Amino acid sequence: MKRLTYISKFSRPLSGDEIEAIGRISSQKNQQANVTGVLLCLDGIFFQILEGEAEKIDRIYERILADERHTDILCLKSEVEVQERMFPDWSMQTINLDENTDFLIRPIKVLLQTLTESHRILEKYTQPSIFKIISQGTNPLNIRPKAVEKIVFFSDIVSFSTFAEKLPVEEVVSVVNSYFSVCTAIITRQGGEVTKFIGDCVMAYFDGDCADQAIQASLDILMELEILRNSAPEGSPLRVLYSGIGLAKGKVIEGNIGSELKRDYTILGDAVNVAARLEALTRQLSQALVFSSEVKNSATKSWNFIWLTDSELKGKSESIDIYSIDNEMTRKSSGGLEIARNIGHYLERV
Amino acid sequence: MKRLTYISKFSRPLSGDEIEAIGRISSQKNQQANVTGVLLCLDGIFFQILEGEAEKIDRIYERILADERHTDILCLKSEVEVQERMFPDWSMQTINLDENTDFLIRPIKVLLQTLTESHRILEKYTQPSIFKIISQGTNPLNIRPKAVEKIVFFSDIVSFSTFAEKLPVEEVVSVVNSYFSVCTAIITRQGGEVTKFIGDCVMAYFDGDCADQAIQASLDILMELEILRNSAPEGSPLRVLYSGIGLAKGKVIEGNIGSELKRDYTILGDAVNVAARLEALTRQLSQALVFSSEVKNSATKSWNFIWLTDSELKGKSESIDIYSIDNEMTRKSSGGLEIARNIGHYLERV
Ligand SMILES: Cc1cc2nc3c(=O)[nH]c(=O)nc-3n(C[C@H](O)[C@H](O)[C@H](O)COP(=O)(O)O)c2cc1C
Ligand SMILES: Cc1cc2nc3c(=O)[nH]c(=O)nc-3n(C[C@H](O)[C@H](O)[C@H](O)COP(=O)(O)O)c2cc1C
Ligand SMILES: Nc1ncnc2c1ncn2[C@@H]1O[C@H](COP(=O)(O)OP(=O)(O)OP(=O)(O)O)[C@@H](O)[C@H]1O
Ligand SMILES: Nc1ncnc2c1ncn2[C@@H]1O[C@H](COP(=O)(O)OP(=O)(O)OP(=O)(O)O)[C@@H](O)[C@H]1O
Ligand SMILES: [Mg+2]
Ligand SMILES: [Mg+2]
Ligand SMILES: [Mg+2]
Ligand SMILES: [Mg+2]
Repeated sequence: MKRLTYISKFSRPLSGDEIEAIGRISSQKNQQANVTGVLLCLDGIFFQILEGEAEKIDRIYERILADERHTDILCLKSEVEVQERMFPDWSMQTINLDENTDFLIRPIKVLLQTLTESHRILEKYTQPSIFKIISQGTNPLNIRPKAVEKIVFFSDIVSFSTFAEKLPVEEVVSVVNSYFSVCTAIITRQGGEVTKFIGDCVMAYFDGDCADQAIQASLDILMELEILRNSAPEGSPLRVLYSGIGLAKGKVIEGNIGSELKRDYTILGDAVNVAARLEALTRQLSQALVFSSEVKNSATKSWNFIWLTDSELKGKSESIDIYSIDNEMTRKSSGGLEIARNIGHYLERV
Repeated sequence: MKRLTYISKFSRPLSGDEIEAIGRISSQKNQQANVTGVLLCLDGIFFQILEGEAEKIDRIYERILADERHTDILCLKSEVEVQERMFPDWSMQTINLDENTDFLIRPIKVLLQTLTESHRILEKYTQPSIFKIISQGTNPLNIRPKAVEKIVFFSDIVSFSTFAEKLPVEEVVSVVNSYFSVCTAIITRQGGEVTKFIGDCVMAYFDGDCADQAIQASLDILMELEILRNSAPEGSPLRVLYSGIGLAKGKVIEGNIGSELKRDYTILGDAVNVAARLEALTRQLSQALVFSSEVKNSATKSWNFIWLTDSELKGKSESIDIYSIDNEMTRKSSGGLEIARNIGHYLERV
């Protein structure tokens, strides 16, 4: 069997009658599918366990994911190879804890509430990739470090210190958060992983054989930022939000790095500084995207590559050749140093 | 009144008789102190709520913190100004959920277990400072960004890429984690906050008026690393673990920075790059610690300052004067570039 456990938040106020009505329908349908489980609610949070044959469970879960009456859905546990039903008598038992007043329940309710509030806050400070691992039955704190080949992505905002000195603090933070949201959505869609924010820079990585997807993410980010600049409100600082991107490939160490108070599951190795140094080169070029020959040679599609005969990196073992993509964007960009001048003059007047 | 809620982990296996024995004693003592509450256990995790007069609660809690039968104690909620008792009949009610088999309890137990396992894992990926705020009744996700004066601390491991290429991956990670633990313990003891790990670098900050404490942390870190080098086992890579430290002071923005998938409560501003650039200068000097004139001039004790007439920073508005502390360590260090040579030759033979 399969057994799923998830929690979610009310999308809107729901009465006890409305909740009982959801239970009735759930029971009617689960009974037909030979599915059992329990549904609990407390102070605007749903908890549910559902168990049955795998295909049927996936179908039910897809409908539940589409239900507009809850949101912020998070699967806490996905058990496959289940051997015995936990609630064999219950097609769907509904337990509204708001309305319960039993003796021993009362202290458990309070503990359940306090832990849930805490857990839903921590979710926002922790990586989604960590939760997936937990829900698959693995404790990520016990994963051993390993050497692995990756593509490292590094981006940073051009002349950001100008923002921080000409605008109110709420507006500065609003710009960086918009930049970080744009990058995360695209990188995640292309199969990559944002692993660290560093001031105004984004560090992310892709599998060692995904150069195509890292290149595609980079071009889509740059295109998304152009669209944002041209459609921003009059006087918006987003009109002068520009980025540079660098990509490198190499063997890195992946694992739990940190102290006893706080760790991250992240990567370590020379490819990280190489991507950082490449990203910094975009400040002296019209190209907003540069990447190493190792990335270029690992790609499998016929990209419009251009070889930049200006490889003047530092801290490189034996120097590396540098490439970019030649597209309309790059040919119609006025150069990194002139853009920093343009940012100052514009923000000095908003 | 005051009401405390905490969770903890069994330090060792405990029988149901042993647990009931803890309850008996708790009841006897809480009754004398006019304290009430509840104690629950499940699968080796304690949960407790205790409520009463504030001074008495603090005293009870200090004894509980010293009890060697549980560990990993975390306060989830500290309520002051409480108006009504939650458990007025219960000096200390003990509820052993392992032994419970009531109808409606069973599903709640399962949900409580799953959330607790998840919560105790996320704790290790999130900053302790976040939990303190939550336990005081504030949701940190709703704190507004603010401009504030801070001391920024930046440290990094000398010639780390040599470690990563000469040693097995488990040993590389073990070294960086030891470095990060040494720094965190000292910085936290001096009232500072480690906010980010970046590859092999530590970023931390202190209040704007705590230059003395940031300087003291820096000297204690360097002294702790020397002691570690000289007492490491024969052939240990820790014998060639060296660090550089840079400190700067300025106005930064503090708040929630990130995307919708993941944010950090951290800082942003020019003082961060200034401390980074200062830290990098230690690679060309015998000094392992350098800091800006703003830090020097903000300190209130009579430190053995030395003015370094070599201020050749880049990206600085109008250049800055650079200082260090002249002590035995610095005068008996053979210089940054010779140390990187020494690290390679030693690790090439372990
Ligand atoms: C908290 C919550 C839990 C739900 N649990 C179930 C369930 O266990 N089984 C089910 O078939 N539908 C469940 N639903 C409802 C489905 O989302 C969907 O409305 C229903 O399956 C559609 O049935 P219908 O096509 O007959 O109207 C749940 C909805 C909510 C908000
Ligand atoms: C989970 C756990 C919960 C406890 N709760 C209480 C409590 O509520 N009140 C109390 O006085 N001692 C409590 N204790 C025990 C104290 O740690 C300590 O042993 C006791 O107060 C000492 O009493 P004594 O000096 O009479 O031996 C608890 C211990 C554990 C492991
Ligand atoms: N610009 C960067 N941004 C983020 N992480 C970086 C950056 N540069 C390096 N790292 C990380 O730090 C690790 C160590 O690189 P670093 O630049 O500190 O070199 P090093 O060999 O330690 O020499 P140094 O003596 O200059 O500190 C790298 O493996 C990478 O994981
Ligand atoms: N070495 C660094 N390590 C960590 N964070 C840094 C570092 N340098 C800068 N930052 C953070 O990034 C923010 C932006 O600094 P950055 O170096 O990107 O300057 P900038 O004005 O954006 O110019 P550029 O066009 O060179 O990117 C700084 O305010 C600081 O918060
Ligand atoms: Mg920048
Ligand atoms: Mg930057
Ligand atoms: Mg280093
Ligand atoms: Mg480094």
